[PDB]
Amino acid sequence: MARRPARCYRYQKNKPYPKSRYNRAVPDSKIRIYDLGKKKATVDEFPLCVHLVSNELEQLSSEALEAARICANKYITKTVGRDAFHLRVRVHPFHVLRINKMLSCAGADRLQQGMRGAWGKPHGLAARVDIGQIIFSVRCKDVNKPVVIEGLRRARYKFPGQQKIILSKKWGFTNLDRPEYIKKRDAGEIKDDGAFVKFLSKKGSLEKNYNEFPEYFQNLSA
Amino acid sequence: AKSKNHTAHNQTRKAHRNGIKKPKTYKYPSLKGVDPKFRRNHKHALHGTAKALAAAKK
Amino acid sequence: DAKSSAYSSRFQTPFRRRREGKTDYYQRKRLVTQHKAKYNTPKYRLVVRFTNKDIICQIISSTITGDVVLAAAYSHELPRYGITHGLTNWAAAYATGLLIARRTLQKLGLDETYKGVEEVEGEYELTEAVEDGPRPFKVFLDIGLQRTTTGARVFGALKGASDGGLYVPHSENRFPGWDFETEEIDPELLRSYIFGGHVSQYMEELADDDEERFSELFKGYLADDIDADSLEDIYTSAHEAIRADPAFKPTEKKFTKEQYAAESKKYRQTKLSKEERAARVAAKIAALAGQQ
Amino acid sequence: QNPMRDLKIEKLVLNISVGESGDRLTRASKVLEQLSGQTPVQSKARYTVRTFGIRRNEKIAVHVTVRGPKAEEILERGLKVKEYQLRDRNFSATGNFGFGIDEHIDLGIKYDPSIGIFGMDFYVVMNRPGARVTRRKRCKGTVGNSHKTTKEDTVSWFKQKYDADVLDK
Amino acid sequence: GKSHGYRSRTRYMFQRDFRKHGAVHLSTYLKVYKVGDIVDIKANGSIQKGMPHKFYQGKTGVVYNVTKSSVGVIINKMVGNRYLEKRLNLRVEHIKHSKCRQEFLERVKANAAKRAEAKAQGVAVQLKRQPAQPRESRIVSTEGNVPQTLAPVPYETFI
RNA sequence: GGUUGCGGCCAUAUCUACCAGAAAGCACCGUUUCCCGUCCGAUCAACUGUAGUUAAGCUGGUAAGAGCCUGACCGAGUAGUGUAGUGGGUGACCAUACGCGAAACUCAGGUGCUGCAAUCU
RNA sequence: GAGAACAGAAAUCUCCAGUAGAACAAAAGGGUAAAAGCCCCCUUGAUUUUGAUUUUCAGUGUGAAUACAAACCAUGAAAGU
RNA sequence: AGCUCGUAUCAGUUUUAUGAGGUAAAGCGAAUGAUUAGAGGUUCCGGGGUCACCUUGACCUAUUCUCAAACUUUAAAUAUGUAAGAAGUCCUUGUUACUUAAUUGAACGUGGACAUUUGAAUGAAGAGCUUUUAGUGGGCCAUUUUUGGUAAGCAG
Repeated sequence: MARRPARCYRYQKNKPYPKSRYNRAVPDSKIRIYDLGKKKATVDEFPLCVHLVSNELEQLSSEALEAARICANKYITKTVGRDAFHLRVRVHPFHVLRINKMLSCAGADRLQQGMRGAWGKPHGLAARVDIGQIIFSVRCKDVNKPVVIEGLRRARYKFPGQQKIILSKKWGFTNLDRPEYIKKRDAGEIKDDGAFVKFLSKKGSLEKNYNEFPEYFQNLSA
Repeated sequence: AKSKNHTAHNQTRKAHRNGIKKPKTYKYPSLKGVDPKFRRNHKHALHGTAKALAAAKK
Repeated sequence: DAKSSAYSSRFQTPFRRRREGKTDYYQRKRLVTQHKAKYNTPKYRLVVRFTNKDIICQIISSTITGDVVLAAAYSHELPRYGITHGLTNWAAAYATGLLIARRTLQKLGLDETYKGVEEVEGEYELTEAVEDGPRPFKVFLDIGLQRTTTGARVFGALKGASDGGLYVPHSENRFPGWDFETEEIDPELLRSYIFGGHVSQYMEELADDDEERFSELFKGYLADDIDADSLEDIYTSAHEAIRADPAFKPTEKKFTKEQYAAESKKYRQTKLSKEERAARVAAKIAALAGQQ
Repeated sequence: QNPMRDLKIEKLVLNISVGESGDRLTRASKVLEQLSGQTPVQSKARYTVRTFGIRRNEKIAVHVTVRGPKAEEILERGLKVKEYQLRDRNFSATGNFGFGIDEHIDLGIKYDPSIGIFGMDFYVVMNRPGARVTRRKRCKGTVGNSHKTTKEDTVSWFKQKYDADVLDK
Repeated sequence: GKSHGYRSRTRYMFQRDFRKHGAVHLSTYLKVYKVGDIVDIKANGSIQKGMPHKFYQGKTGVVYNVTKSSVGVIINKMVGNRYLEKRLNLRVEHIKHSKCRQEFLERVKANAAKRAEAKAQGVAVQLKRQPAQPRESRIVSTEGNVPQTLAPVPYETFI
């Protein structure tokens, strides 16, 4: 069946309707890959973190996420190559949209009842987002900033409503600001975990803390 | 044809026109459903109480 | 092993006494619940249990802040009444049942009434209510976690409390000498066990069979040079002594309370303060980072 | 080190898993009966498997346990055909250990008529005095780290007795 | 057919509190409930016999009857145009003393003590409660507590 | 002050590793004639506290311990929300005025208290 | 999880961890750990006279249930149920 | 139509205190259900390659991202129950064929003390009660919450 215009499913009218044992016969989401670029690069390789943040409260269709991801990958990759960045599509398609299947044939008013038993069948998936929530999060070296912001500006054209390009003060995908993450990394309580980092807490068994972060204790002692 | 099902509209105003009224509790409420074992003790007890008080007052 | 934080976060601990296993809270619920139309009448419990080299029998009442005791008895008071060895046996259980029963009846002022039975014949007999007078003091047996079996030491104390003028509601099904081909207790078997029959016959049996077991075991008896047949006499004497003056003369408390508290403190450990904890963890981190 | 912190043989369980029920089952029961001096118990099938000729609750096993001098002597007798040695395997992580012999009826006693053949599993429950702390009713505590029994403890003890060695392979 | 059963819409009403499942503690049986005490209704999921209806959860009323293992509670129920004396026969697990009696009773005792002292010395001890009266004039001084300005801060995205 | 018995609150008590426990107590522990129960005196039942032990249990202490509890001008008066507007915006929603006001988080603290009775270098 | 001849993924047995991730006739929900789960013993209270009360509600009925009383019982050592 | 009384046993109200709830929110380095990405670690329950030989198929541990009407530790606002006295408290002793081991308690009381306020605020327009009977039992809309629907001057 022909896909409905998203102007029908723009807003968060209905309650969340996720794939569960009550919502059984549902198709699969179009978007499947959520981390793109050099996704295994360590944290310090990509200091800069940019966000494409929605400024309103609507439903982003799963396939719209997928297509915007396609175009955002395309521009950034052909501008600064395969592995100068790592993008993460934060929102996820858990809301299952409903369509009331109908017949529009010759004289379908006979074989169809209209609104009697008008509970709609699953039509697809869409991702619920509120005001201020991040849709796209790209990390890269600082010099890549024009490239990543122009790629995000191209990704914004696939989303209904208004989104904004916010250059986060954080260091990469971390939860720390740049100048004080610099202090933390120099102090050495940061251990890579393939893509992200492990933080040394002031609380914990000191033997385990010694196993994971000898460098912090050596840096303090020296 | 299709007749509407339920509606609470205007029902609270209907309830508050003559006003929702307390049941006006009384001294010595009804000894209904209280423990019968206690009831018939209370019976003999009040019989004796009235006897003693009236006999004392002569 | 290696319990997850989620499990240790959602772990619902049982009540402390059930955590340590001492109290069965299911049966305690119905032991302490009262007919609500008996508002402030306590449900007195005759709690009799057994820790090795001791017996612990007492009368307890249930209050909101805790259980307050009316009168208590233990094994080490029996030597005053003469029973020197076997201060945890079945006859000792019956004897301390007499002791605690007469003790609590004395406490609440029911000496002359509810004398119980002097020449106990092992016959199941609840203390009958006195004609035109108060009913006998009714207490409810609480065995605790220990299993009920026919001819148990707990039910020896049951019979002791019943015969000490203290009405306990019970049945004879689990007294020793209960047959199943017939519904009748053996009064002779019960009365003989009361004076140590199950102990005296094993005295004479070991004496006939050998000497090594009869000496290694019951060596404390060998100190007193008492044979089997004197056990019944000493138990009758102890029963009469119990019936005479159940006044509960307490201990002397030599090396008294201040010495007890201070001496326990002098060896008792203490919890190190926060400053000590911080300084020791500083020393630990410095030692572990000392170019290790 | 300590007079009673050393291991001990609480119970030795002997298991004969019979394919079906009937006269053969009774034969296993009788032979293990005179072996242990006590009547074993029947282990009813837990669930039907549909490939073993076995339906649930069909009496497919015969096991008994022995504790004390009987257990000690019968362990000696079991090892007298096991060559007083075992392997690095067969030792459980909890301390217990086992081994399955293929025949006893003519191995240790006279092969009477009307008994057939039978092989049995020995499984020694091996621990230290004081484990009543976890099995008693009142104050059902739990044993501590030190009092626990490990395979290295058990292998040291099994070297100390039976003139035994480990890893026969 | 729509369901309006006895325990309808009670998925969460009788949830035993978190880490509070199992047998309930024994003070709830060891309390005393004399006739005339006003108690509230906190139903207990574990005990099944004597459960109230979901409507009475949280209500409060006087005890008109005391029974072998239960009490009789009078609740006012608003139905139609007027209340009704709903009489419940509740196992003593689902009830507990309402502390409004306790505070009122101790205020009555304190007020009687105030009346007695006024009966001796110092009349007009202000028996009634007084609401939070407006704060009377005061001097606020400035040693070490110099008035430091607070300026509205610029908007920072922090995203 | 420790221990036992009965408990109240029901983790500030739980859990994981390590250690200590003077005296008493407790426990393990010793043995099966009877009571009692099983296949097994292992549990339970009987007897001795007689052979010994703190090994374990129990108690307690340690852990930049997980957890649990408390508090914070910590997040945050944020989210949310009652009421009001001929307020904004096309709308989704939002700003305000008068109110109420969290949770996650960050940190600091703490790790049983207690009742009755008995008993102990 | 670790183990034990045949016997392997699953046959039986042993130990350990196991806040319940199982079971309770049947849907779903709730509830339950020395039990409301599994096994064993005994029974019929799945009995009578009714009356009162809660839910549906008109505070009618039917249905369901709760709490008693007067009996007689079952069980338990008993409280109790 | 009244009747019984004459400022109250009151209130679409509030404060104090006291509950109760499981929505909004928040939460998944918390349970169940989802989920994206990796990092570190396995028995001869298969290495697929030299019979214990780096050798890939899992599972766990610390993480990271986004969620939930039929998920939740936690948890508002609003709405909601109750109480704020003379129908109460306190003292003493009287009945009981109930209860108690009891001359114990429970209930109902006898006698005695309870003005500055007889015990929070505000108002009370009179308060309470009975009988009787009409019409009505087709609804509609607006702000806010919200179900189905693409949406509706749509339906609920």
